[PDB]
Amino acid sequence: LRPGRIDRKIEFPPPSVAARAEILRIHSRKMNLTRGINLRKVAEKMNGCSGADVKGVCTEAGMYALRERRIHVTQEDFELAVGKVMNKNQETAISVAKLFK
Amino acid sequence: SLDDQIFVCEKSIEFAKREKRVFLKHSLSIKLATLHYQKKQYKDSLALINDLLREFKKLDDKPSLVDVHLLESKVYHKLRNLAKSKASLTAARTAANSIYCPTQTVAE
Amino acid sequence: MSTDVAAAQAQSKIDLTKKKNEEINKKSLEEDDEFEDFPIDTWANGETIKSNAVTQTNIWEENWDDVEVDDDFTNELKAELDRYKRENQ
Amino acid sequence: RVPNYEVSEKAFLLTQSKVSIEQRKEAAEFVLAKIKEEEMAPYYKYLCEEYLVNNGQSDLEHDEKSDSLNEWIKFDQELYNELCKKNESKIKELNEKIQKLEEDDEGELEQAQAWINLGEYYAQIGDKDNAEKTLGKSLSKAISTGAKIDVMLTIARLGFFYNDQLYVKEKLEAVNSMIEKGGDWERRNRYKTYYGIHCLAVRNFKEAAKLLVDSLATFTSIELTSYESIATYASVTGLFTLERTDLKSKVIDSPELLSLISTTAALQSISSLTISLYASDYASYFPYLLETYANVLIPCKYLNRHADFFVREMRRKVYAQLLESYKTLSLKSMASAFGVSVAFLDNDLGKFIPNKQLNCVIDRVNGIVETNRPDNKNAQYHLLVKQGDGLLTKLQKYGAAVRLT
Repeated sequence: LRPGRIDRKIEFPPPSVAARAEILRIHSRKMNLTRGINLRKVAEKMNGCSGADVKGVCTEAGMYALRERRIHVTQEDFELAVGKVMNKNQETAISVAKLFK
Repeated sequence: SLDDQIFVCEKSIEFAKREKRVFLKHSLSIKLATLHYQKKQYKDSLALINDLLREFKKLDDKPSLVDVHLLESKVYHKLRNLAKSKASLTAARTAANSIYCPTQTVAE
Repeated sequence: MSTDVAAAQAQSKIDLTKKKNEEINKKSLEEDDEFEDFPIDTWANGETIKSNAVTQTNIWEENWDDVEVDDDFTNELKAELDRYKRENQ
Repeated sequence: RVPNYEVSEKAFLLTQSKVSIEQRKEAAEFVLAKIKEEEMAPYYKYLCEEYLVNNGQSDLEHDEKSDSLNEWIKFDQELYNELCKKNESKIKELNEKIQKLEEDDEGELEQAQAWINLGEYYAQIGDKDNAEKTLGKSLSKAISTGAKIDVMLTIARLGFFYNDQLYVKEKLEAVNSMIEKGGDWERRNRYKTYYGIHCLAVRNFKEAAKLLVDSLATFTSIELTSYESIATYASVTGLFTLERTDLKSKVIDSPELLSLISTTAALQSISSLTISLYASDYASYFPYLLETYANVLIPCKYLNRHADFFVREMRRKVYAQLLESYKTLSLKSMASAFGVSVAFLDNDLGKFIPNKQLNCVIDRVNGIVETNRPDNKNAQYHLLVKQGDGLLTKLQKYGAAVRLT
């Protein structure tokens, strides 16, 4: 329990936009590199509370590319992919953004 | 005559930027592409659809720009590839996540 | 190319100092090497390289379409002669 | 860079006398204009030399013969005067650029970039020699990893230009070592397109069809050749190698080939031929084949070499389908169906049957074409013993050889 009772209390921050972009950076190589360098798009649009949410974009993006039968990831594949991951969050944020007091 | 109907869109569209708004000018673009689809020249039709697809991807929320994606499907259909027709059906579907887009569009 | 797989017989038998006396000895009864003799005699062997596209050295694998005469002139002929014949059938 | 594939194709037509002079004299007029413009005078020397005898006689570097009917391949002395002048203007700029950027900070990267430009200028004028050297210095010092692969593929590009198989090969070997280190999907696509052409010139078409049909679907034209040449070149090599079932999947029901429609005469020619083979029509196949050869195989440099093989195999393939499906034919019906005669058919068949392709006999006496293709155990046993007999010999040589030493 108590601070320093087992030594070293280290809080891990939720990642910044610059951090989200770097987490994204590495998965892009592993995937097929985007056409038009639209890496900054994803990072601006939302920032997560987890390195997991970032990762969630990569996988989501490859559902759409797969279907289109185009390997290479694109801005359009990205726009669909950030919209899918942000859906989960917008819906719980409209109920305190609207119809509140 | 196909020729004259096409000509009336050409006069209007030039006029659509120095007496009128952009909104009209991109509508008449679909109209041109629609009648070239009737004339049976596909190079022309596709080429207009690409100009709309790209520039007004930024300005996509319009019921008018759903129709772009549909027409694109109708052109890839007649080119006999149903991979990119399907793909551009799927694009139309995203831009009409809404069922509150004009009814004619929905029927199409 | 020599019997079977040539590359297997190349790999199998190489020069040694033991094998040198023997190679020569063999070669001499047969008499001379008969690859440096020949061009003195004939005044060059003219191997085509201007008349084939897989040469006489063999770039990869050879066409056996150089034994036949270009059969496109023949099929082109064959077709026309039938059209006149076909017409008047 | 870019004008190399254009010049080469156009230059090839001239040499060939199976194509009509109307196409050749057009081709020369376009390309002579490009030759002064881009300074392609070193390549222009290479061209008249390489033949030699049958074109490339009307020059100022050869004594004129009646053999060449182009005089649009004939030099100017004006051409040489500009050549040198331009060579100096550009080359001199680039040198100053190396000497400037030895001082300024981070010369590993900058000096290397001017050596990348030296190759561009050398690619432009069609001298591969001095280009080899300058791109070698670019590779050696520090640049991006993917840029090293682009540098190699440029060297290899010049090797297709001159058309040496042995030089392109080696250049493509270093690319395919460096291919997964960079991981680049971008220069992996590029690799299939370049390596497509090399396999096309090889007699092996199986690897040519695997690369060239795949490269349809995601095709790169950034410092590459036209889609028009590749869609045609891809169809040819697919027609041979693929069987009817996969022919349907990968050629005819290919969405990419569909979308390109009929817009090049070449494209129209090979498209016709596959459909008519597929749908089992024979009347129209015989004149289609002739047109495919005239308009497609010949103008192409690389299929000039496989021109004869195409005709033989194509007849062999359409026969195979017919012979399988029938026990007996008449000489009458078979001939009439393809659209030739009884006298002509008898010759076509005397080529392929003594080579044992079709496995069939023709009763001259009766008037029938009898079929006797073995599909039984006997056919199968023969295949098997050919594999074991190459084994028994190879054991005998390896076994004995070790026994002595």
